[PDB]
Amino acid sequence: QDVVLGLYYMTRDCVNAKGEGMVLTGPKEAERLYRSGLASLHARVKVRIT
Amino acid sequence: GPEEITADIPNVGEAALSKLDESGIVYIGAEVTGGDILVGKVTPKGETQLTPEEKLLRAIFGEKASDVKDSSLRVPNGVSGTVIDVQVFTRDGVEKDKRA
Amino acid sequence: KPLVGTGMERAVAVDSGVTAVAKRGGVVQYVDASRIVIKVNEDEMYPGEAGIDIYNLTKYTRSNQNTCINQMPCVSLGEPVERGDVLADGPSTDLGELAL
Amino acid sequence: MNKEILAVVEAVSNEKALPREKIFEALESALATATKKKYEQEIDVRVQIDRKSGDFDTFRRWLVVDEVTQPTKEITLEAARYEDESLNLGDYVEDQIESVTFDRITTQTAKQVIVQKVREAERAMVVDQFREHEGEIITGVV
Amino acid sequence: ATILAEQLEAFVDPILLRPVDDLELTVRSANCLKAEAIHYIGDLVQRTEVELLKTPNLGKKSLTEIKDVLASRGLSLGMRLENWPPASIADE
Amino acid sequence: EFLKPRLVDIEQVSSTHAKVTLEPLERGFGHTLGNALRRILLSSMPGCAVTEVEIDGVLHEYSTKEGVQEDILEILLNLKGLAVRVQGKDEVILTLNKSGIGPVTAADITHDGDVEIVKPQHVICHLTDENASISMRIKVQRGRGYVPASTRERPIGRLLVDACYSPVERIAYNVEAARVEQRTDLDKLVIEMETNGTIDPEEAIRRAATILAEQLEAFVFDPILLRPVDDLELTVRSANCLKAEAIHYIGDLVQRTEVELLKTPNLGKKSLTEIKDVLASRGLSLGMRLENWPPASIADE
Amino acid sequence: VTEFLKPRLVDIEQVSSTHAKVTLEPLERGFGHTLGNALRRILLSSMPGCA
Amino acid sequence: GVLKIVKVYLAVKRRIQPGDKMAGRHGNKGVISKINPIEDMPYDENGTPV
Repeated sequence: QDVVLGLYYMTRDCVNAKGEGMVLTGPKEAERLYRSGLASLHARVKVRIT
Repeated sequence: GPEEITADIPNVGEAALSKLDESGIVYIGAEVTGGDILVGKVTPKGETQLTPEEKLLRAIFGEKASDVKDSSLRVPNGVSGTVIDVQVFTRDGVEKDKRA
Repeated sequence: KPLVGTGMERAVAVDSGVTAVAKRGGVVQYVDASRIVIKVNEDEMYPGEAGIDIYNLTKYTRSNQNTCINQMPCVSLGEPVERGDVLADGPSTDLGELAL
Repeated sequence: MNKEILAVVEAVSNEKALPREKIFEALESALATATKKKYEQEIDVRVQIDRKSGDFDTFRRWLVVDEVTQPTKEITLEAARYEDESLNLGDYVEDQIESVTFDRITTQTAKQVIVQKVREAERAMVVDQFREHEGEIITGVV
Repeated sequence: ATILAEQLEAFVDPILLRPVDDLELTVRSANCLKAEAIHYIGDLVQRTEVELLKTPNLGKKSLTEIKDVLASRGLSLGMRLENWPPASIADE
Repeated sequence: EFLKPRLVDIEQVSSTHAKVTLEPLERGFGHTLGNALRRILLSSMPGCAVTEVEIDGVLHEYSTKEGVQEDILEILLNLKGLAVRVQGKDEVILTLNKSGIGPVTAADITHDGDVEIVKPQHVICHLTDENASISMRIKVQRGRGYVPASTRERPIGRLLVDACYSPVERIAYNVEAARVEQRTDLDKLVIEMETNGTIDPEEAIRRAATILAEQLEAFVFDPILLRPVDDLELTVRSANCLKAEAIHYIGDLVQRTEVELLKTPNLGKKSLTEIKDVLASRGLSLGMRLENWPPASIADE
Repeated sequence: VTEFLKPRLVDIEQVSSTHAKVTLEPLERGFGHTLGNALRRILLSSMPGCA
Repeated sequence: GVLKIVKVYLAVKRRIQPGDKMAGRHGNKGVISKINPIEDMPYDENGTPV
């Protein structure tokens, strides 16, 4: 119950947030942009995943 | 014979009756632990007779009944506390001890 | 106390028997953790049996569920009290309300 | 006075020539002794030895002196002024008592300690026996 | 750790002087000494125990209380003062 | 070249709580030092609370005393909330005597030469008769954190209260923008604490910074003993000094103390200097104790 | 009253030279979070470097 | 056949610990699961911890 709420709030999206439509060189700097305070947890973004 | 609920008994330690008074019953106010002695109580066991081996040990005490044992009340294992109130009820005819 | 009650706390507290409800109103004379003395007003008072009431509170004693049924005095000294009014709060009460 | 100890006084297989009275004193402390770490400091070996009694109730002492040692037993000339100067200097006046442990029904009060005291008495007796000779040309077996 | 540490280098006898009534014993033990116009235990230490035992103002239980107080050896140790003051007890 | 924080203004706006101020700070360090010093100040600061109470005519803490309208338990709670400063001691014993109708305030304690009550209007209990008097001894000591009664009394007359050795109540930092000094993107850290009067605020921020900088201090068989005494690089006299006590291995020299060797005149003055030169390598004479010969690595196979 | 438990890093269990896993023990109750948060914000927010 | 009855009243003081049961007045039960320190609590922009 708690963990599906944490995931459903995490992997979602909104039509404008901090860092809308910026491009990221990996998931590591995705978490670094979430922690430093430069993007939001749900902000649509092109990443490069492997 | 009847039982004895005076001070200690045998098989005791400074830790066996260091919180009891001179008549077995714990004080009012003694903060005890789990497994101390609150009321010291000794009962009888074997009657037998007069053994030749311990002739000076079975006569000096003056125990012509004897072989008493150990059945003292203890705090049940786990609970602390502070003894706040002690009641002593005596069936009539029986000698009141000093704390009663 | 309950910050968000229903106003039904005073009926459950007073109409039970854990608080020390005043029988005849008057002026308090002596408050103590043991007893409470009410001096009865003259417009409530018998001609004979001169009369100042003594409430002996019930201090620390055992309930059935091994809780601690206490009564604490909640009135000051020299304080007026009316007929039908709390003097000593009980267990889980406060000023005559019901604080679980 | 149940005359319980009286008959036990003259047991007397190996405690005939030995200090009978002293043995009873040790036995009393073993019963009242053993597990006795309360009171004030310890127990009380010394006790009013009353042959007729048999069970000499553990009596304490005050030991009149003139110094400030051994707190329990401390008397002075200024402290003996309340008793109309009846106490002297260097007197072992007793002014306190103690307690024992039931009777013979409580075996181990003096049983392990009772035997312990008996053991101490036996050691003293053996010392006296070896002092009787005080070194001689005797043999032995390993 | 070097940065965070460099951001913090701009920050980084009493028993005799006390009254007889202040003793842990009961008021009777203090009043026994106070009957001879004594208010401080230093005055009790100035006088000998034999001199106090030669006066019936002290009682038998008061003697035991005096012994219990002298067991700590802070008072009634047979001392002699100038009147009140030791050198450590100086006026400032 | 980071700008360093320096305390600038200590606004003692009331008697309990104050607002210390740190300036300047580069961006990011505001929340870092704010959360860090908040968590140190709430965690572990030296307070001066109370531990033991001995009311005179009271056996256990659940009793009642004749002539006081609160229980002994409520007196223990009201003494648990006592706000007191001590100055030059570990623990201290305060004495209370009061007789007469009315309250027993916290200013009725016979104060010593260093104990200082910081709130003298604090009520303890209410005496309620003409001859009914309390007379208690209070034990107040230093500490850190929350030390309850269940973890840590010998007579039956002592009463143990819980010990909340904690002077502060509420620490709130509010970062905000900084003016001139001719550079923007600088921050000010304004910390409003909430003391109970027992701790000076600059002393609190100084002890918190000292504790945190102490935490960052973390990163900001002997072959000589098994060998014979004669195998040492020193002369034969240095070996013979130890060998005069029937010693053949240096492990036997390490088994005995240097004080025990100095208490024997078999060793000489130059032999003491040679022993010091040998012990400078710290392989022998280090004050050790063996079983007899063998360590675990020195095992028989 | 001031002398806490003072730690030292017990191991640096490292994978290849640009990655590591550094432990710290024992710390006083509640100080793991304040040192982790202080070092995390300092490393992740303000370090000197070139890019 | 009884000589004397001795009754002794122990008075335990049980505080709180992880494992007790607390509940409101609406059916929201619960075993209290962790007794946190003061600092870890979510506080607001006044200073008071919840």
